[PDB]
Amino acid sequence: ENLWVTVYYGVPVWKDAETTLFCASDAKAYKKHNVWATHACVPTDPNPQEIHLENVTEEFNMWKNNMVEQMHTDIISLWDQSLKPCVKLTPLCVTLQCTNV
Amino acid sequence: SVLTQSASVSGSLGQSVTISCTGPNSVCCSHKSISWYQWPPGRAPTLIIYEDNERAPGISPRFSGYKSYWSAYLTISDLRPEDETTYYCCSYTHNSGCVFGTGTKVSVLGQSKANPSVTLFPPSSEELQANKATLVCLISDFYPGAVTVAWKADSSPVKAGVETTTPSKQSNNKYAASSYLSLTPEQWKSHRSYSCQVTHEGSTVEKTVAPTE
Amino acid sequence: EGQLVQSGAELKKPGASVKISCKTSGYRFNFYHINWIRQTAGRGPEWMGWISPYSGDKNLAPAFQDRVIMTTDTEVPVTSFTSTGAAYMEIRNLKFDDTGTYFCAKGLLRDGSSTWLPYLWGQGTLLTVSSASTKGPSVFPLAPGGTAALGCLVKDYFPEPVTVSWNSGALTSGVHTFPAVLQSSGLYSLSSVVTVPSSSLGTQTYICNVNHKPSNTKVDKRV
Amino acid sequence: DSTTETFRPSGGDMRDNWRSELYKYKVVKIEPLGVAPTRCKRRVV
Amino acid sequence: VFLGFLGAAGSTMGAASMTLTVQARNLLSLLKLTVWGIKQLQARVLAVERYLRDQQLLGIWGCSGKLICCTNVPWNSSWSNRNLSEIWDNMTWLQWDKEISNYTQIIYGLLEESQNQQEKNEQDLLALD
Amino acid sequence: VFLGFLGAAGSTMGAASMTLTVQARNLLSLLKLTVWGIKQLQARVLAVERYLRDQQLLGIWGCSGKLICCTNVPWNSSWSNRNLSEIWDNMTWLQWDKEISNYTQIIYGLLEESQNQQEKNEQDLLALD
Ligand SMILES: *[C@@H]1O[C@H](CO)[C@@H](O[C@@H]2O[C@H](CO)[C@@H](O[C@@H]3O[C@H](CO[C@H]4O[C@H](CO[C@H]5O[C@H](CO)[C@@H](O)[C@H](O)[C@@H]5O)[C@@H](O)[C@H](O[C@H]5O[C@H](CO)[C@@H](O)[C@H](O)[C@@H]5O)[C@@H]4O)[C@@H](O)[C@H](O[C@H]4O[C@H](CO)[C@@H](O)[C@H](O)[C@@H]4O)[C@@H]3O)[C@H](O)[C@H]2NC(C)=O)[C@H](O)[C@H]1NC(C)=O
Ligand SMILES: *[C@@H]1O[C@H](CO)[C@@H](O[C@@H]2O[C@H](CO)[C@@H](O[C@@H]3O[C@H](CO)[C@@H](O)[C@H](O)[C@@H]3O)[C@H](O)[C@H]2NC(C)=O)[C@H](O)[C@H]1NC(C)=O
Ligand SMILES: *[C@@H]1O[C@H](CO)[C@@H](O)[C@H](O)[C@H]1NC(C)=O
Ligand SMILES: *[C@@H]1O[C@H](CO)[C@@H](O)[C@H](O)[C@H]1NC(C)=O
Repeated sequence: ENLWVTVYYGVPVWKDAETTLFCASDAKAYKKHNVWATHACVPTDPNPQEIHLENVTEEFNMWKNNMVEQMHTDIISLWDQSLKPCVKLTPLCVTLQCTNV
Repeated sequence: SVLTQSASVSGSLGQSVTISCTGPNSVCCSHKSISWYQWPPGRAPTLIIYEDNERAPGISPRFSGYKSYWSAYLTISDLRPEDETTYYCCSYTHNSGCVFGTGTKVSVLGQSKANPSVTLFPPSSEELQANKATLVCLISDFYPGAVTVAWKADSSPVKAGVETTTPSKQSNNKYAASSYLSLTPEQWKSHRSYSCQVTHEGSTVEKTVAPTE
Repeated sequence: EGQLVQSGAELKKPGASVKISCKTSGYRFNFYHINWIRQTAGRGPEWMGWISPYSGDKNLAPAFQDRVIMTTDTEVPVTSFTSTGAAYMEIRNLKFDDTGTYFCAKGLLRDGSSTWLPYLWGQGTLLTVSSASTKGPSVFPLAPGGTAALGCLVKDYFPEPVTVSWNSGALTSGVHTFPAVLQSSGLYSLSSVVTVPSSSLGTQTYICNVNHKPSNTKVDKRV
Repeated sequence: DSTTETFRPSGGDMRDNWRSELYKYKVVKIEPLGVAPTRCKRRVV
Repeated sequence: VFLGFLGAAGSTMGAASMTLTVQARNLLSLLKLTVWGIKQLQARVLAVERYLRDQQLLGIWGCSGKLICCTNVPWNSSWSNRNLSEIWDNMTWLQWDKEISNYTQIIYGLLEESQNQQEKNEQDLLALD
Repeated sequence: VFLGFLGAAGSTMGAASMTLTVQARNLLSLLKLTVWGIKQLQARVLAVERYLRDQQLLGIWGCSGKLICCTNVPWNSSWSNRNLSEIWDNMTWLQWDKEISNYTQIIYGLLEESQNQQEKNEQDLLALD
């Protein structure tokens, strides 16, 4: 009848949070340097583990999802990273005299 | 049912009372768990005790359980007016459904007396047209819960068309009952008065109606 | 902290079948057994069986093993920890001694030595088994410290039950409804009375609303 | 007056393309520290 | 019987308390200036930072080595009034953490002070002779 | 009675030894290439690096779980000649650390060798039967 608090380390408890995710893609080999795969994305594990959570019911909201906002800024930032070293056509703004084909 | 309870038990106000629950060894005690339920007639029951001592959530500490090898017991301490009702025990295991007991009616002694309320209604003009006639005698807020009703036609007993209900418990832990007297319109109009007499061991009350007024 | 609401009372002839429903809310329907218990005057309270909404395992008492069919629907989620559901019991080969009150009940714990133990009960469903036909009631007015009493008389109806309200449920204080009488003919009759101040004749109109769903009849009588 | 409904395509935002594949996913953090009451007590020794 | 990481998240607290090892394992395990490299390195530092914080709390509660540890703090009923069967056989750790998330900070403070800060001084005065 | 982080820095060693939990808690807890981001991330890695080093020493001294641990190393008088009352009721941890900072490295070496490297082999030979 005398109750006491006891600490448990490893209880299946989670809370909604937004963190910094990273990239992971299979080991595709090759021409290359495709903007998204980049020089190095963590290669996907040879076998992924999908663990079904029985009895669990979670609330979802694809419209307030922060994964979308992160992916958006990742595509944009990846684009600029690939344009920086390429040739800039500042002198190509010379006056053009064009005729039909 | 093979699970027998005490048919009746009584305890005084502010006191305690114990209900028993026993039966054959096939359906009793060891190798079995016992639960207790409060079950007022005409209403949904309430679980008070499960797995022996351990009482259901929110149950007052006034309730306690105890199980011997041959029988189980339920103890109600600090008796209240609301504790006066019917109680059932159950024998069960984890994989086997309930076996209900024979039932126990608990009476709480040492309670204050309640004066009977008697009301008699005559037949409606729409009812005399039908043409029938039924007198309705309603009784409420009396204690203890037992009445006897007698009808009279011009101060003389009636025996044809008398119907009386059993006593029933009110929400305020008093009791109520009703009685109906069916008559033909001739008997109703051919008498000077009709009477409903409600008799209690401490006091008899009489209510009278008359076709004249 | 959830409520179980069962289907309304029904009158059926002996030999027929009837299906009672039990809709749940306020808790995870999948996590608790649904028990079915009945109470008759001849046998008292009698446990019939339970069924698990999660696994579908059912356990029926031998007395109802051959006449009771228990089924459940899939839970409709509301929040992460609550949902709504529905359980059904179909009883066939009805007899006169099967007339009584039937209850569905939610189990006690998800795990332990008494998981299925009926803990949360519904309001009950009244089942009448009889060869007699349904009969609607006849409602009559009950003519009326400075206090008085008035009401409405419900005479000769079948079967049970009959519900009475006042002013479409606006009047609940001072209402006193009496149990029904069992006439020698086999028909029931009850009365309902309300206590009001005698001075309130110029400001209050009392309407008694009688509903007898077995006959699908409503009566609104002005006292 | 709700008599007829018209539907036109559009491309207001580029994020809607990502939501078409991230509708099923969600990020949560694991909090593995739980405190509960039991009939256990530490030994004073 | 293993279901996997967070498999018992919908089970009763008693059932989930049996597979705490499962959550314990998967709880920690020319220019590299790519957007992925900065994200990865910052993600790795975030993972070890959260792990060391929980292990820090277990340290100051004298429960470093164990997944289940008992304390001296009595269970104040204002936190939860539920009995043992109702807690461990009727609730999940999720809805439990929601019911007690309110008093968690107070409980953590009593957990570090009441025992291990008192226990260590009394341990020195006891083994003093 | 709590004064806060480092509150007992000017108190006697005995008084400060009572609130070691206070120092233990607050001891660990398009382009992100900003000067602040590089400083922050490098600062966070520095904090966990110092914490893990002290916890490493407690580990190799067999004192991982505790804030107060007793050892087998006897106190060589050449380090300090002061009696217990003079040390614990007349000195602060600051001026103590200054008086013994000279022999700290030697003491740390004896602390990892003398007991826990001897204790573990003798523990196996004792529980060997
Ligand atoms: C997700 O949530 C759900 C719901 O919350 C949860 O499901 C509950 O899980 C708990 C624990 O696992 C269950 O509680 C246990 O139930 C055990 C099963 O009950 C037995 O009895 C049934 C009736 O048997 C009679 O009838 C048959 C004819 O049908 C007859 O032949 C028999 O002889 C007997 O007379 C039976 O149908 C049932 O069978 C199922 O289970 C077995 C596995 O055991 C399976 O192989 C079958 O195919 C079938 O699916 C079963 O045999 C019960 O044994 C158990 O009691 C023992 O264990 C407890 C410890 O838990 C001991 O304390 C106790 O003393 C006993 O030794 C306990 O009662 C509960 O019933 C489930 N359903 C609910 C709560 O609705 C999931 O587990 C959750 N999962 C996750 C991952 O979170
Ligand atoms: C776009 O305009 C340019 C002019 O600036 C066109 O280039 C010229 O196209 C003509 C064809 O009409 C070429 O004529 C050929 O020249 C070669 C020279 O080796 C000769 O061998 C052939 O017999 C013929 O005369 C001309 O050479 C060429 N001029 C240059 C500088 O390349 C071009 O064709 C136009 N393209 C389109 C799609 O309009
Ligand atoms: C949690 O705590 C807040 C603030 O005291 C209170 O308003 C809320 O009702 C609580 N909810 C819980 C613990 O269920
Ligand atoms: C510390 O050690 C150095 C080198 O042995 C010595 O010169 C100095 O006097 C000492 N100071 C102390 C410990 O007070």
